[PDB]
Amino acid sequence: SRAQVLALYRAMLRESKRFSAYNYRTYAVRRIRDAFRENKNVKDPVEIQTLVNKAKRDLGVIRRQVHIGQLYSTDKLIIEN
Amino acid sequence: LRPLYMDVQATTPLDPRVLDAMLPYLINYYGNPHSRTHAYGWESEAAMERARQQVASLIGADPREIIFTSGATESNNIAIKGVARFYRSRKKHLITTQTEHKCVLDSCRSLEAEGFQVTYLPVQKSGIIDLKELEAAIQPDTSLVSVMTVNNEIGVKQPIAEIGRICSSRKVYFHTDAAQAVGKIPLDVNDMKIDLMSISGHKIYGPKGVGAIYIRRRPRVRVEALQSGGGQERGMRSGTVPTPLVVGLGAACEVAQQEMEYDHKRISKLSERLIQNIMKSLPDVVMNGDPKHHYPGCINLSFAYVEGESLLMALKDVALSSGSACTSASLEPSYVLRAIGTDEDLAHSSIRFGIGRFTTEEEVDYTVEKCIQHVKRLREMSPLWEMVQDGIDLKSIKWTQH
Amino acid sequence: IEERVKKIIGEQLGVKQEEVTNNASFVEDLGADSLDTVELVMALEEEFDTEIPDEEAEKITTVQAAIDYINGH
Amino acid sequence: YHKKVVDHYENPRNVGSLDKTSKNVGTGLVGAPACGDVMKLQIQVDEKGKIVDARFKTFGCGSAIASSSLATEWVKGKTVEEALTIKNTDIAKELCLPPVKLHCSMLAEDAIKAALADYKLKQE
Ligand SMILES: *P(=O)(O)OCC(C)(C)[C@@H](O)C(=O)NCCC(=O)NCCSC(=O)CCCCCCCCCCC
Ligand SMILES: *Cc1c(COP(=O)(O)O)cnc(C)c1O
Ligand SMILES: [Fe+2]
Repeated sequence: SRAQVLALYRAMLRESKRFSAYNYRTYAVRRIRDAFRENKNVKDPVEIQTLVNKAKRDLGVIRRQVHIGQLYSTDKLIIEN
Repeated sequence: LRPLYMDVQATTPLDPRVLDAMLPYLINYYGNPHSRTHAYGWESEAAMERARQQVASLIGADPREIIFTSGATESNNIAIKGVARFYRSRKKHLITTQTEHKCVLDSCRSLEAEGFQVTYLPVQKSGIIDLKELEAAIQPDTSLVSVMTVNNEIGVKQPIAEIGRICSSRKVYFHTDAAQAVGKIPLDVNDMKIDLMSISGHKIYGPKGVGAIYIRRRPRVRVEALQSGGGQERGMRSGTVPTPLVVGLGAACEVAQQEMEYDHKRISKLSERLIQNIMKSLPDVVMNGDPKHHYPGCINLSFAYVEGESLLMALKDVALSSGSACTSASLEPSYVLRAIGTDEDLAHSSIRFGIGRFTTEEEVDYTVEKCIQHVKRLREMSPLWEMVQDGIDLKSIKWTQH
Repeated sequence: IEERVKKIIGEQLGVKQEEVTNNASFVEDLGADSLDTVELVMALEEEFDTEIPDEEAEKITTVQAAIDYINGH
Repeated sequence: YHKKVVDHYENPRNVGSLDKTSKNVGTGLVGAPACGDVMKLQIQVDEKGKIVDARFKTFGCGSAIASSSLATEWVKGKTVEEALTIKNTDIAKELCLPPVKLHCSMLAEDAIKAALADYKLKQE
């Protein structure tokens, strides 16, 4: 499941970098990084499978919300220059 | 280009997961939750029950103890006025704090106009009530005690567990305003001996116009309903329960329950960074409120010899708030700062910094840098700064006021 | 191009510029696990506009491999 | 956030101080009772009675700073008699201050009269 987890991590990062709002993008990227590094040493396959299921649900939520946020997008923050 | 939002105490951005949960009920599942005959009503009711369970799980209560409101203002009104009116026959005394939110205070003012006696407990310089005054202020006809969980202006935490123990030992109902505390610090109504609790959706990254009130059922505390109608929400809050709003509130409560520990660590780190960076650069900056019992998300700083409206105008790229009277419609200074004993010279210079779930290190550094630069500039523009630098303290040198 | 790749690798992997030699392995030498490798590959895609396939992303296990994929494309 | 107040608050206009010990310098230090807005105004009436230099220092809201800078700009280049003609109504309309910020203009007017007064007192 090493390839599956890495592919899911890559997909989530790729989709989260598409968040139009600065706050949502930064939070999503940082949270994905921290959550994947926190469960790095998890050995129970049941726990791993539960984590992957939550990961796919979060991926679907992120995809939908990124699309919604680009349909209704505003100006960038002063810090984004 | 939009400014940076550092005003989480006023309101929060909607969490994307919360909006994701809401959207099916804003498009497809639009039925009235109180419809008993068709599937739209059944699905709306099931969503409402799930949200109620989520809120109860967050605050560690039974779902039957959760009542959905339009916000923490309505929840505070229901708690204060309903408890006061139900037990009017025997109990005619109320105890609250001078630093409570405007809703609780104004409710106490209305009940005083209705013939109730209200005691406004003073606070120490730390912003924390002293428990000896609370014990001495309890009368045989005291019905309700209202103490803020986390202050919305200075971020000071009150000893909720000790206050609840005192109230339970004296057979007095205890209500706490947890609008700034829910989802940010651990809360358990059973261990804290809380009888009533107010929850605000838009303080926890949920929807606006939604809220929750917790009413304990064992032992039972009774409230007289303030909204009259069909008896929805067990007869305490009539009217249709808005399904998207309560669904969003439940989703926000679930997200907070899942993310509280991570959020608290991040926010503590960022708050320490902001405070230390500001203190190590600008002299004569002090934090309003006791740092030992302080929620790191809400930081209130007073920048001596600079006024807070001018500083707010300087930091136009940052969205902040101040307790200065120059920012009020009625020119009313912050009563919270008056209560904590801040001298008149220094509460005109308070700035409230807000750090939350969506605050970045990038933003904190920018805010700190701009604050340092503009405070130095405004101090170079100030005459009080010259008086202090010349060695003539402001207490011994005067000018013609008026 | 080689100058930019070294800077990107040093910034993403959190190592000094001198330690990034052309034959240095990301895991063995620069001290990075699979997650950092994924982030490094993604960063190489943002800095140089391209879409590295899964096999080509997997084959990038050293600084020389990274310098090569960008110079070729 | 009227542009006229924002304009005077940014790009500071005649911010500074003058020599208090100088004979031809009049210092005006006043304050507001409601909020604390404190402006110090100094006018240098040199030569044959003309305010050539004027500087101000203000602790207060953006409206107070704008009013003080506007007063400093206006009081420059005229004799002391012409300076007393400045009223709070002129500053209020120039800055288009809201009704809540009415007191700001009167404070700046009080500051000019005070300096002119200090100068005449030291002149005898
Ligand atoms: P590399 O060193 O070769 O390999 C690294 C990995 C992690 C693949 C390896 O150490 C491994 O296989 N470990 C076993 C345990 C494991 O892989 N756990 C990961 C399970 S998935 C996970 O951690 C869930 C993450 C959920 C993130 C949700 C983020 C939501 C953000 C907000 C959205 C609005
Ligand atoms: C914001 C706030 C309120 C008001 O809540 P609404 O949901 O806007 O009615 C009440 N109490 C406290 C402590 C607050 O911070
Ligand atoms: Fe003011």
